[PDB]
Parts: sequence; structure tokens; C-alpha cells
Amino acid sequence: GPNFSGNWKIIRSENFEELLKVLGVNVMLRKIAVAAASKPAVEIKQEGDTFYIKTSTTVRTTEINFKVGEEFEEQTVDGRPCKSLVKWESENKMVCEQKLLKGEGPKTSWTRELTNDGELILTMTADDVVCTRVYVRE
Ligand SMILES: *S(=O)(=O)Oc1ccc(C#Cc2ccc3c(c2)C(C)(C)CCN3C(=O)CCC(=O)O)cc1
Repeated sequence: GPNFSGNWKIIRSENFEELLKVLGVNVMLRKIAVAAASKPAVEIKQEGDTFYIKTSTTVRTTEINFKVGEEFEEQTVDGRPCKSLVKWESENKMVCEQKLLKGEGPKTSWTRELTNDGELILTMTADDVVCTRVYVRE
């Protein structure tokens, strides 16, 4: 498949706030999240099926480490600890399902796809809401 490695820059975002709202994030925290996510830095180091992904804004940094096909810990988009599994849906697209570590909640998932034109699309899902974030490589 194509190499996801590099520094990625946001060019288009749909329904990030809508997604946080259906997850019950309060309006003050949603506005901070939308402002922060307006200029993120995404660093991906891909070694075959092994991924390091660092997502940084001024207010929040996540670092995840996963092998496609092995369970790992991360957080949901609204910052709840979860156990995740990634699988390849195609050469170009990984899909991830998240189970909360404690309690129940809505079913959350993400997908990351490297398009034929070099765009990285992240989709994040909860209930009927689909958030799409499109990046280009710096
Ligand atoms: S892309 O890869 O650029 O997409 C992307 C995904 C998520 C984010 C983000 C974010 C974010 C920023 C601030 C906060 C949050 C998320 C929460 C978890 C929803 C809570 C509100 N909030 C804060 O309170 C500040 C940070 C924190 O939780 O400690 C960026 C880019």
C-alpha cells in the first residue's frame, strides 16, 4: 500500500463540532476543540503495519502506537480511554473500532485512507454523525 509517513496539514473538515455535540461534549469545550483543530500538526511514522501517529494542537496532543491487527489503547475523539483494533479494508484504507475501557457509551470508529491523489482522509463516526478531515502532506 502507499506510505502514510510524513507531516500532514488539514485542508477540509466536515462535522467535527456536530460529532463532539452528539457525544455530549459541552459547548465551551466544543468551541475550544474546533479552534484547536483549525491548525493541527499530524506526524505519522509508518513501518509496514506499525504506526506512530502524533496529533498536536495548542491545547491537546495525542500519541498512538499500533500494529494493524493488534489491540492497543488510545482515546475516543471526546477523550475517553478505549481499546482499539485496526484492520486493512483495502491497500489504501485502515478501519478502526474502539471499545471503552470503563463503562458503556456510543459505538465510535475511525478510518484513515491515503487516496490515489495523495490526500489523507480521516473519518470519525458516532451515532449517525460522520466527521471527515482531509489532509495533504507538507
Ligand atoms: S486531524 O488528525 O487533524 O484531526 C484531529 C482530531 C482531533 C483533534 C482534536 C481535539 C480536541 C481539542 C481540544 C479538546 C478536545 C479535543 C476534547 C477531548 C473534545 C475536549 C475539549 N478539549 C479540551 O478540553 C482541550 C484538550 C484536552 O482535552 O485536554 C484535532 C485534530
